[PDB]
Amino acid sequence: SRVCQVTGKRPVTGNNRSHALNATKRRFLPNLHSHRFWVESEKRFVTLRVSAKGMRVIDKKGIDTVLAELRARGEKY
Amino acid sequence: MQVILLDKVANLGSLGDQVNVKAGYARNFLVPQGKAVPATKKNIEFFEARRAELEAKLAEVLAAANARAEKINALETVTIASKAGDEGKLFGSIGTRDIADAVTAAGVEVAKSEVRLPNGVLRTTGEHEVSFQVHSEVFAKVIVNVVAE
RNA sequence: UAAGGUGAUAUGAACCGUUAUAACCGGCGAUUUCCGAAUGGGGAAACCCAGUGUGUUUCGACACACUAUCAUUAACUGAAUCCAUAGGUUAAUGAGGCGAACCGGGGGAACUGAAACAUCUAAGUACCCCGAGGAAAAGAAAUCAACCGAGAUUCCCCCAG
RNA sequence: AGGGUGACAGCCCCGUACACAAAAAUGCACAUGCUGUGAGCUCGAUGAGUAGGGCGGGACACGUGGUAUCCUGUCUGAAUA
RNA sequence: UUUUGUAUAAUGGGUCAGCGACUUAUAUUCUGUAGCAAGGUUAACCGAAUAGGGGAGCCGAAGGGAAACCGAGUCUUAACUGGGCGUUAAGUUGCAGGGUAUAGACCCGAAACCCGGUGAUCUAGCCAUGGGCAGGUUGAAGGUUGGGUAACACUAACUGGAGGACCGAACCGACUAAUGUUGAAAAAUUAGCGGAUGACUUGUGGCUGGGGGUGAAAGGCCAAUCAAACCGGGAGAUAGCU
RNA sequence: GUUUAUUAAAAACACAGCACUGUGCAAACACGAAAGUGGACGUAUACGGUGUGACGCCUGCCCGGUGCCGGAAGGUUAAUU
RNA sequence: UGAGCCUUGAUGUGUAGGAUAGGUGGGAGGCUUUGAAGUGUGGACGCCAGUCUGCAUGGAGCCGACCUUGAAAUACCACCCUUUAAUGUUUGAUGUUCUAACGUUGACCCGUAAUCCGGGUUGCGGACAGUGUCUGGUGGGUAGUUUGACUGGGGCGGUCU
RNA sequence: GCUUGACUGCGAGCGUGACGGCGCGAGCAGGUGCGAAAGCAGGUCAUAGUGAUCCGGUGGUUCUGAAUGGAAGGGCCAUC
RNA sequence: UAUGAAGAAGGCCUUCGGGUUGUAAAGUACUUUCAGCGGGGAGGAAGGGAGUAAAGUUAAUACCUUUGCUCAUUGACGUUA
RNA sequence: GCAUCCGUAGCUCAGCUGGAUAGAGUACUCGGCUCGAACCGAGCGGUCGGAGGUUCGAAUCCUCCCGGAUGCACCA
Ligand SMILES: [Mg+2]
Ligand SMILES: [Mg+2]
Ligand SMILES: [Mg+2]
Ligand SMILES: [Mg+2]
Ligand SMILES: [Mg+2]
Ligand SMILES: [Mg+2]
Ligand SMILES: [Mg+2]
Ligand SMILES: [Mg+2]
Ligand SMILES: [Mg+2]
Ligand SMILES: [Mg+2]
Ligand SMILES: [Mg+2]
Ligand SMILES: [Mg+2]
Ligand SMILES: [Mg+2]
Ligand SMILES: [Mg+2]
Ligand SMILES: [Mg+2]
Ligand SMILES: [Mg+2]
Ligand SMILES: [Mg+2]
Ligand SMILES: [Mg+2]
Ligand SMILES: [Mg+2]
Ligand SMILES: [Mg+2]
Ligand SMILES: [Mg+2]
Ligand SMILES: [Mg+2]
Ligand SMILES: [Mg+2]
Ligand SMILES: [Mg+2]
Ligand SMILES: [Mg+2]
Ligand SMILES: [Mg+2]
Ligand SMILES: [Mg+2]
Ligand SMILES: [Mg+2]
Ligand SMILES: [Mg+2]
Ligand SMILES: [Mg+2]
Ligand SMILES: [Mg+2]
Ligand SMILES: [Mg+2]
Ligand SMILES: [Mg+2]
Ligand SMILES: [Mg+2]
Ligand SMILES: [Mg+2]
Ligand SMILES: [Mg+2]
Ligand SMILES: [Mg+2]
Ligand SMILES: [Mg+2]
Repeated sequence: SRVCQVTGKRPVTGNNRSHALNATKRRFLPNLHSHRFWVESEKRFVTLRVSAKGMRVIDKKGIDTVLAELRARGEKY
Repeated sequence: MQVILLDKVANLGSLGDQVNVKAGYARNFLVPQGKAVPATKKNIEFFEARRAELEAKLAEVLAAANARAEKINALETVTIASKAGDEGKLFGSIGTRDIADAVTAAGVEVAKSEVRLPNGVLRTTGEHEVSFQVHSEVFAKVIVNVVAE
């Protein structure tokens, strides 16, 4: 499903407004993208389904550190 | 996306130069090909250590350069036994090989490659100034003489 | 605990007991067919069809045991592809489903009211989904106060319609 | 207290008030023994793609309103005793 | 019962018996009554506990003004001789009752809206695999053999067996009329009628699910129900109507 | 041939044919939050949609209105800055 | 290739004229081997009037400057504007070429007894496409509703203060 | 002819409306105008020329200002 | 190297009008052969030596010598092409 | 409710692009010539939408309006 493997972002629901404030139910989905991340330690490419916000944290946190949390999370990368 | 260079990628600079660059460049090309590394605390310090370590190598070599220099610069004149010139004209040329052997016996080892015979090839007999390019830039100066055989 | 007793409709029959192995009551065990998470495979539930191994023999067979999937962990093997990795085979554990309400979370109406009807109300109610417990949830101040002070959370009465 | 007994029972019966009872299993609590578990003192350290912000919503009694505060789908992004 | 008006030929009722509709909770106002009285009274809670404790609070004894403020005055205004609102006048807590308010709110009754399920054993379409269509006609293309042409073309005879072809049973349809209309039957029977080798018909399975399906298209059909199925829930929806 | 099973079998629907239009194949389109499937294991001599409705003779005039198609200079104009 | 900006230079007619005086001042200063004026067309711009000025040219001259001009002058110095020529910068606009994200419902290999999927190899495409947030347009495709009353029944007509 | 009373604060007492409201009003205070003065003037011979509340805008205002000083915002006055 | 005419000036001639040098220059873009400097870098290099193991060679295959191999090798020019 | 722009022979428009003073085509008169077509050149037909600010100099720039247009907004 539409779940970020790094940040855990999932679809959320909200309202479409209008000039008359009429509210209709809608969904907000993450900006998910399948990317092949280069992991130096294994000299391999591992593909992850990440959001655009998740991509930013990978540079800041390091590719190895996030995967370590993923193994703790049991996400089965 | 700060990242530390590992080579001279295009115009980005040379090995060891943190520079701000668009994310995509390194996020998928520079790093997965190994041309550079992300500028992180651990990595940057190691590279800065590598920077200062090569600086110490430069220091040490140039330090030992002045060592050889002084060793032989201050006087330390040597003379070689060349077939009696007989009223002048020496019976042979004094080449880099022969002159290097002379200083080497004195102790200050010098390879003929380094030797640079200025303004001649030591043709006459008697005293004749010389020079040695001890380092890549440092210039020296030695007096060398010739006598009987 | 006992002089009576073999459940009921429900008699009868044939019997069992009477001073303690009748019966009855309780504790602890044993047995517990088939279907059903159903788990050897399949299936129109209570049926059909096996495989492996141990042990039996009257040489026709027979009796037990094991064989689902997933998660976790550890071994062994094992691609493209040299290592590896994916993958694969075992072995251990654990989970599966059911159940009233209460609880947390993910979704989430409309009728109705507004004397119509869009914002609003109904209502985060009904309902659906996920998870847990005997309670759950919350919880140990980046909280309030107001220049005085209070000192986690939860619940009740006020404050106050 | 009640119930039953051939019509309305304190003394007919079963009970009731009180006084007692467990081979075995089990709850609870105290004590105690093992198996883990670490108490105290000093010096440090003090939660960053986070707070905050832009956009779109939601939650706070509070419907965007001059609207604090909380949660964030999106885009950014600090200080750090 | 409803009406200006009903013996009315307006509605209701075959009869009896049973059941069947102004309630409850909370708050508020008014009346009655009881207690205390410029005071009255506690709530939660504690409590051997309908006691007692608990005065946290609530109402009242002071109002005027938007408010700051002032105060038996106050506001208005620059100011009022003014004017507005107040100042002598007992309230409060129970109990009962009359109203009001929120709840289904005196009872019964919608057509519907929304949510979650159940239905293609009927029917519609489609899919797979099987079956059925007596008998009798008409005689296409093509073919052969002649006749004709330089060769065809063309023509004749004979073979052939084409067709959403013909007549007509099974089968399938359902046009007319009569009967039937408390039916033999919640759509049929009798006598006739159309198709009847095909866009046919049928058996057994399968698939499409409700704002959806399916539809050679009638708003038809989707379990005797269809301009939005059925079942349960919201739900005692709402009903200025009877 | 088909149709209102259960008051309407028709001149209604379908029909072969005709024309317009979309569609270059990861096709258009449709069912699906999506994956995917149908279209089609087809490829413009194909497929979808629309109207007309064998055949015969024919199908004239209007682009102002409303759509559609083409153009892009100018006018106007959102988020953003 | 636009453009905000970087600095420099340069630019300036009412007329009258002293006229290449934009305006605004100070302004008898100005002037000066540093090359007196200066020759050589140095050109540009501009009134094409004129002006500064590229390197040499020669050797003491050089200049405020009345009628007029609003003003008094490219004598003069300071300060602005206009005109702006170039200069870097900062943002964009296209176009071209790449690969490395991304796409592949191209080929090949493996997982594998597999027209799924995944991995690998390769080709093609490629910073597009596609997707997310925001946003303009369109949108009976699909919803929720409105669409008055009086009235010799209603509608139509008329009326509503 | 001269002027701005088409005045400001008020208002005894009345009229007419279910109400919202509408209408009439001497006189009082402060400042005016015209008259020499008595006096008259709170628009027009009278009766039509009109639209509540909410929301928002403008000016004024020691009313308020969510710890305090401000401010925002609100209130009041004038007014759209 | 190209642009570059006001056919610069200057030179010389002059029919005193000119021409001639001559796009030559200046100027303006442009490039850095070699020579300046710096930093790399073949080839000439075959060899034998040391070892090894086998083979031929023997009384003993000791001795050798033949293979293969293994390690380390050598450039005067030469601051080489 | 603002913001911007436009207004010139009868007409259609240059605006004499922002001060050192109005142009064309068409309308019409005359003429050239010529039966009309059809052709040409002169002439005529404007105080520049109006009113305030300027300076020596504005139809042209500033203020104010009038009419027109396009924009915005927008919920008494
Ligand atoms: Mg089984
Ligand atoms: Mg309503
Ligand atoms: Mg438990
Ligand atoms: Mg912390
Ligand atoms: Mg943030
Ligand atoms: Mg927000
Ligand atoms: Mg507001
Ligand atoms: Mg509001
Ligand atoms: Mg707020
Ligand atoms: Mg009567
Ligand atoms: Mg009657
Ligand atoms: Mg009746
Ligand atoms: Mg009372
Ligand atoms: Mg009490
Ligand atoms: Mg008190
Ligand atoms: Mg008073
Ligand atoms: Mg009452
Ligand atoms: Mg009631
Ligand atoms: Mg037929
Ligand atoms: Mg027939
Ligand atoms: Mg027929
Ligand atoms: Mg039916
Ligand atoms: Mg419906
Ligand atoms: Mg129902
Ligand atoms: Mg309800
Ligand atoms: Mg009801
Ligand atoms: Mg027919
Ligand atoms: Mg019918
Ligand atoms: Mg039929
Ligand atoms: Mg019929
Ligand atoms: Mg037709
Ligand atoms: Mg047209
Ligand atoms: Mg058209
Ligand atoms: Mg509709
Ligand atoms: Mg509704
Ligand atoms: Mg009516
Ligand atoms: Mg505050
Ligand atoms: Mg060179």
